[PDB]
Formats: sequence, C-alpha cells, structure tokens
Amino acid sequence: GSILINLLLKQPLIPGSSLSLCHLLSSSSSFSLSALREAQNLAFTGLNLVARNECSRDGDPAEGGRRAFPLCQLPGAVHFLPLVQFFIGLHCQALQDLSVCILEGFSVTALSILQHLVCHSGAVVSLLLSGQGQHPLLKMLLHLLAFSSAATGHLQASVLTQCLKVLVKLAENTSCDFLPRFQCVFQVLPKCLSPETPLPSVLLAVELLSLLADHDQLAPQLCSHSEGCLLLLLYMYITSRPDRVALETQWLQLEQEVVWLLAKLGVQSCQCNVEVVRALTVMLHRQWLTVRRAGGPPRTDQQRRTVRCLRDTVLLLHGLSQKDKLFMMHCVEVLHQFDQVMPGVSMLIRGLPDVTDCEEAALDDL
Amino acid sequence: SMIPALRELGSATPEEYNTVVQKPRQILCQFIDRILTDVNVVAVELTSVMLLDFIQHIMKSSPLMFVNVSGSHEAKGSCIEFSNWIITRLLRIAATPSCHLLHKKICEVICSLLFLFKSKSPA
Repeated sequence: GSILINLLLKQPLIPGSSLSLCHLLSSSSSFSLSALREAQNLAFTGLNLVARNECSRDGDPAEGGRRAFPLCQLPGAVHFLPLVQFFIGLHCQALQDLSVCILEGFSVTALSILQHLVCHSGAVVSLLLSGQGQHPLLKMLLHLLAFSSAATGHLQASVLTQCLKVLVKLAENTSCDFLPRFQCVFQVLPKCLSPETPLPSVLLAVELLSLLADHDQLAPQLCSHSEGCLLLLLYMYITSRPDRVALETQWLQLEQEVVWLLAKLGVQSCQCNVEVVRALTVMLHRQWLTVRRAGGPPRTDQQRRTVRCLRDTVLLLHGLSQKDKLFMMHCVEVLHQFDQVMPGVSMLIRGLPDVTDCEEAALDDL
Repeated sequence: SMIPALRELGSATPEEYNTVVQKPRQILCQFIDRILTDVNVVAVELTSVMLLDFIQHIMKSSPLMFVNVSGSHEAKGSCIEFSNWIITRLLRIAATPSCHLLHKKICEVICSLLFLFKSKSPA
C-alpha cells in the first residue's frame, strides 16, 4: 500500500521512546560493525522501492484467489525484514543469556515496524508461506513470545503483546495449510493466557484463541488435554481480573472476543468445555450491569459492544442449552447468579428493535 | 401437503424422517418454482406476496420442515439442498429488475429460514 510507505516513514508508531523509523533503516546501534551497515543500506533500498510506490496501484488488482483483498504485495517490504532481524533476535540472544533495556527499545520498535509490514504487505507473508526453520524471523519471534510470558519484566509486558499480535494478524490471511505452521504457536500460547502474563498480551491472547478455534489443527489444541484442555485459562481471566488498573473497558473486550470465538466455533461445526458456559453467564451479567444502571441503550459504542456481547451471550447460552443437552447439571452451581441476569436481559433484548427472531427464540429458552 | 405429519417425526427414524419431511418441503418447493419461474408470468408489482408471507409464517410454524432439530446430519444434506433450491428460485427473482423492487418479499421466507437454521443449531 502507498500508506505502507507512509507507515514506514512515520513518527514513532510506538507512543514515545524517541523512536525513528529512519533509525530502523540507519542506526549505528548482530554486532561487529559489518553487514549491519549493509542492512541499513538495504533499508535504504527498500525506501527507494517504497517511494516510487509503483506496486500500490489500483488497489492490488493483480493478486487473486486465497488471501483475497491482499495488502498490495510489496517487494520492498521483504527487504526491510532483514535489518529487523539484526534488531529483534539480538535481544532474543540477550534473552538466551541468563544494557538489555537499550536493546529492548530498539527491539520493540523493530517489532512495531514488523507488524506494519506483515499487516500491509503480500510479501513478508509470502515469507511466512515459505517453509522447517524457514521464515527464521518467526522462529526468533516464537522464542521471544514464549520467554516473554515466562519472565515478567517491564519490557516483557509489551513484547509479548506485540509478538502475539504479529502472529495473529498473519495467521488471519493465511490458508488452512499455512495455519499448520502457526501450529507451533499453540504450545507457547498457553503461558500467555495466565494472569501473570501481561493483560494487553492476554487480550491479544483471547484474539488468537478465537483464531485457533478457526483453525482445524488449533481447535483440537484448544480442547486436547484431559486436564485443563489447554483452554479455560481464558475463561478464568475474564471471571477473575488480575489488573490493578482494572479499567472496566478491558474485561468486556476480553469476554466479547471470547464470545465471538464461541459463536465462531458453533458456526464452524472436558471440565474446560464447562467453564465457558458459566463464564458466559458471568459476562452476560457484567455487560448487563453497565447498561442497567444508566438505563436505556448505549451512550457508548463500547457500551453498544457490551450490549452486543450481552445478546450474543444469551444466544450462545441457548446454543449451549442445546449443547451438552444436560445443561442443567453443570449449570446449577452458578445457576442462581445466571438466573439473576438472564430474564432481565430477556426484557432488554425484547425492547431493542434490532433483536433477531432467532436470537429471540434463544431468549425464549431462558 | 401433510404439514401435520411434517411437524412430528414420530415412528420414523431420522433417515426416513428425511423423506417424510422432504415430501411437504417438496410441495412448498413446487409452489415456489412456478411462482418464480418467470418474473413476467406473474407481475411482481413490487398472490406471490401471499405465498411469500405463507412461507415465512410456515418457517415460524414448522421449524421441522425448514430444518430438523436433531439435524439429521446425513439426511440434512438433502434438506439443505432443498432450501438451496428454494433460494435459487428466489435469487432468480432477485436477479430480475422488476423483482429487485420486490426483493424484501423474496427475503422474508429465506430470512425466517435462516433464523430457523440458527435455532436448530448455530453451525
């Protein structure tokens, strides 16, 4: 995209830290003062290709088939990726070793640039498509993400978020066969969900978990284990919020991503299968409270999204009512808290004109 | 047709329920084919509209006819094919200019059918 060149040359995407994309191309300071000057010259070459912007013409009409509406495949983007390797992966080595902060800032900037490239180019993804150990920058990224969750550092918090987001955005456009690669991320992703991992990383986590349920290999992974299943860590984070900031407009987002995930798992067709239902009840209440006190509809789009998660929760509990037919046995324990929320939201959903007749039958159940 | 027999599976197993229910589904189908065979034969003027209202009301009244609650996995391949035949009739209309103004009438039945499909299962 021409905007991709804009993004390339832009004030530090990351808020603050004095980051210069012009340093992502030309920074004195893997090391040894050789071939990294060459990497900088290569960044300059990508800028040269970027400028002309001949590729981003007529909305990328050439590309077709899978990954439809592909971000204009950009040769220059592939070139930028190598210098990023000198950056992100170096800290990964520092990470391998039992200062680092200076490296972490450059690494975070490099990850941001990598995110932009991955999002807006059809080439860096073609690199993902190449496959293993191919796309070695992904191996470096995967190492960092797994380690980021393990260690809780002020640098660790953000890096986790960023690596997760990169993985997720890429896995989005890729084909099913190409998602069998991202499969490796599934194992490392388990650590990310736990509260100890960054909340912003946990939200991107929920996103990637929805994506997993979209993938055929990732699904089984989401409920593969006899114990846990490797899922319900997500169910537990919405119910119990491990954030001091505890901004209300984050837990709703987590639960809403998870609810979209559940509806998607339904459409696409343990004790962990059981936690999603009770957590959906809890969220149905949570989204319910915010609207109930003020009364009437949403004076906030995020409030409208909480209402959407409400309606989706009633519909998804209905699907869950049809699911494991013996819904009541597992429901009873949280049944009082859930029964408090369900029928008032039934009234509220009847009030809105938009509510569907199918959502209405779902509502009818409870 | 035998809307009452369609309402209940009864003694029939899912596979035989497939035929027992496809029959009256096929009756609705036959009604639809002639209705949407030609936009000219029947002036859209937008009664076919009465038939569409009957189709939506029938979606509401007989979800079993639209989609089996059990799902009949193996059997449904046919129920889905039949609903797709009906929707093909509808699309032909929605393709026509004169019937493009009468689109909502074509939609009502299909939208109720989608509501029913979700009701039986979200998938």
